[PDB]
Amino acid sequence: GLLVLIWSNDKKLIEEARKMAEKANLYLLTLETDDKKIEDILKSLGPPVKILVLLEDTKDADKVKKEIEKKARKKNLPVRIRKVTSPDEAKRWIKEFSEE
Repeated sequence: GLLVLIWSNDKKLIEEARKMAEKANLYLLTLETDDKKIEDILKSLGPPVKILVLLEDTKDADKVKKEIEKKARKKNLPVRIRKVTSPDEAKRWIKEFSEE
């Protein structure tokens, strides 16, 4: 049970992560609507799902980091956040979590 979340408004980061996660039969979401989209999909995974989050260091990123981790504790879901800007690094972190 591995879920991927990413909030970086880059054209290539988002697109690259989609393909790589899809390759390992994962699901990734951009952070805009959390409660409705994320819970629906994560509930479809089945077992206790571990969430791998990519948060690029942007101005707003601190509020999203806040909301993610607050909801992480609230919804008792294992979440690991990495601040990365790189399509290659993204592909790595995703795939290293895909092998669980």
